[PDB]
Amino acid sequence: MKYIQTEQQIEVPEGVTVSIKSRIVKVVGPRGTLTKNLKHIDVTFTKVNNQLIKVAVHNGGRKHVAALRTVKSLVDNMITGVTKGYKYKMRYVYAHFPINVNIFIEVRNFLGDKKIRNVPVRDGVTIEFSTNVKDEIVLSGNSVEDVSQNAADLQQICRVRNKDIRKFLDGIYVSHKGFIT
Amino acid sequence: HFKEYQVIGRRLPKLFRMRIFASNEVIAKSRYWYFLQKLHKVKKASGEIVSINQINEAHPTKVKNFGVWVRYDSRSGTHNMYKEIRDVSRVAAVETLYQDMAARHRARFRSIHILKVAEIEKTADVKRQYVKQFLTKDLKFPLPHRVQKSTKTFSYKRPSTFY
Amino acid sequence: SLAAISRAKSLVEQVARDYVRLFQCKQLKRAALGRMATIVKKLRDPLAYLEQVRQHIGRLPSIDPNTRTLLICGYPNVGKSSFLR
Amino acid sequence: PQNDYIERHIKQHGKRLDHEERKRKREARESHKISERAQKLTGWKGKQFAKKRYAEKVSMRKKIKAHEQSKVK
Amino acid sequence: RSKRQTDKKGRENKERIFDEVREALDTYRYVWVLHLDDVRTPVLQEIRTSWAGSKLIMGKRKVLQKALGEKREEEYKENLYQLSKLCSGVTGLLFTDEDVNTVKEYFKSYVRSDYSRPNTKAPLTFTIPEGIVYSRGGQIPAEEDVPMIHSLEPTMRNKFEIPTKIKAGKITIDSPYLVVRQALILKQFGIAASEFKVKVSAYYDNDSSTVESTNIN
RNA sequence: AGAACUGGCGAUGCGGGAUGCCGAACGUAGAGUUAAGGUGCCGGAAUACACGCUCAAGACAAAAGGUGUUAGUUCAUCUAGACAGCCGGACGGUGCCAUGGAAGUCGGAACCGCAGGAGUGUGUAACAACUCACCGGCCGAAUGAACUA
RNA sequence: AUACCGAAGCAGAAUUCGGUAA
Repeated sequence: MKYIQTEQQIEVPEGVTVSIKSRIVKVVGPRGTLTKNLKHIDVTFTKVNNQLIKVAVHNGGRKHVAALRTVKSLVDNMITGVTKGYKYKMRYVYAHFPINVNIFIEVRNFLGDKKIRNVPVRDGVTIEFSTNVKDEIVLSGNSVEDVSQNAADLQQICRVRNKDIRKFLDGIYVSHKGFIT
Repeated sequence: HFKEYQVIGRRLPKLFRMRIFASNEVIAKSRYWYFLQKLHKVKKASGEIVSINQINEAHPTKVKNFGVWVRYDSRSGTHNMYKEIRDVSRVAAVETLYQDMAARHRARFRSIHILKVAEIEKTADVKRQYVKQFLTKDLKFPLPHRVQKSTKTFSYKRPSTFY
Repeated sequence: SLAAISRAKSLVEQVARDYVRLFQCKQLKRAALGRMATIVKKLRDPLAYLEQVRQHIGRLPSIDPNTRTLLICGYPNVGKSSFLR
Repeated sequence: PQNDYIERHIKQHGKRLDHEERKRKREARESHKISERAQKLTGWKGKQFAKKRYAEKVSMRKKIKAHEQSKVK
Repeated sequence: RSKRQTDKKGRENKERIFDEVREALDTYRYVWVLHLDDVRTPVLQEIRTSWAGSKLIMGKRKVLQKALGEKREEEYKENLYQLSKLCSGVTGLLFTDEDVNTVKEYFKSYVRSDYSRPNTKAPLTFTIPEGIVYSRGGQIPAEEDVPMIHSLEPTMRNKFEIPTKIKAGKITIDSPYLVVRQALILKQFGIAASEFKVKVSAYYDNDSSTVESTNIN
């Protein structure tokens, strides 16, 4: 089709304010601030009334429209994280070898393995062992990408060593996803 | 640079009439003779071209959404095709169609037949989005990444592409 | 199924012994595969049955007749389920 | 060792907590793997893949035709 | 490129409803416009079996609008545009011959148990026991109640979000969890503590075209 | 693998194709225009203009596939609400053989009362529970299937 | 030439298959 013009709109809650120069995101709100570089996408931002930012692409195509829509998706995710804040919950179980998670995140005694597993804490993500709930860890952070990457790394670096995939139930999984608010 | 000519024939009657687009009258006559065989059974020696006259646009100062029906002989037979083109004159509209066909289908003057060209004076009649997008109310769009033909071999300012 | 597998092996040996015994040479090799496929593909049903029985026979318990053994019989689930437990 | 040892354990403790989500995502990725593989596999791999895809297309067409028959009568 | 035992009804079904409404506009003696709170096939069949002189006609709301007229200047009869505009929500349109006094009583006197609906809090503060869960809910008399199936726990932990876990084939929770998830939780346990009472608005006459607007449940 | 024939060498320069068909057939010289073939450098000539294509090509394999990219053809839906996506209805008689459990969903043989299969899958010993296809609250117009290139 | 991935009713041991690679 080769659309001559295409644009989308981003909702801006009163609690947050944004300013974009040279494709630089500056999301500021009650839960802190976040930034991201979108220069490689070559999209254009346009303010209208300090409450809605237009992201538009001219003479683009499906390849460029995909990046344009991804820009809006990332902006919405950043706004939600700065406002509500994401809370990734992860639960771990053990058939016969307790997983003595300890602090930096460390994992011990997985399937009786002597080796110690650990994943460094990333920026913008916090770790809080679940209270009262048995063998549960609750993660939180304004940046969805960092929290999700930390959860994926924790779930991947601790896996069965090429044994039966059904008999061995030990592991760590994302039990629930929610928001801080 | 094509030109529009009206060519008629009658094999020396019904006075068959059709519109031919060619760069010159000589090519127009040849195309008319070729189309005569397809339309009916006639030969060049049968008669003579009764009259050939170039047709100029009534007013080459108005933008018209030309609707064109074109049949072309592809590598696997001939198929009927219809398209709409936004232009100012029929001569330019047909040339644009020829260039588009040569760019995509690689069909050229040899294997392209022009059936009918008619303007569209009402919106929503054009069913092609690439023309429909230009039929809206006065719009505005930029021209990003503009460039300048630097005659000098060397530059000292690091030119910018802004418009 | 065992008889069918034995017959297939015998036919494979027969085909091999038959061969043991440019334009023209190109077609020499085709017949070997063309007939091996005919011999083999038809055994899918016996092979399917063999595979089906393999899973069931690969988990049989240790029903040792020599060692002293005790059995329980009667109407199902009259408390018998927990007796062995 | 029992007749349903793996099934017994699965029923007694359930499947892997992420098996369903991973399986759904694995099938979603396989949905694009069909096109991804056909544009890179060379030689014997491509030769087999083309024939298998043609067979699947023919089988799918026959299945659709049979389904249409079950609706007529 | 790059895209994602019965057949589609098509325009024929819509025309069928249109013709049925057009015929029933004068076939019956009286008409009512309904706003039933929910759709429930057992209840919608009990409403039919409860009487013989009245029938409930259901269809697409916009299809009913065409049959009754989308504009007052094109209505086939007086107050038909008002009748078409009155219908809303569930496309309930009742036809009856009994007088208004007899018909109105059924709506008030008729009520049946039903599940909750989205955007509505649970009718009661039902709580699952802080231990081994049961199919019926657990908090209900445990003598009849039975432990839940082992294979359904993944759906509960995801669709319902409750922190259920399988232990030796039985689901168990460490806390007494309370009750669209609000309606789904009640639906799964079968706790239909809510009730459904079809409400009606303007009673209509096929000749007088009276608009007896009301709101009896 | 012989073959009845029509243009060309043998005796054939020169320009072009890195080198082996196109142009052109030849005295020694000065001046101007071209054929073939070229105009990013080697290489004498415009990193010339205009319409689209292509992410790895580009100066015998085409039998077939691509959720690779861009255009037209047939049918269908038409603000009586296009397509994607949320919530609900998804019922009744009800079924016989396997009897051990099988009630749509392990396997025998194919109705209809009023938007709904005597049933596309998940799953339980089987009911249970979700479901797609079919509709309804739902959204506000292009869209789904196969072909031509 | 050795190993790294995904699958098998692969409980463990142990075995086979599609890709990387000599």
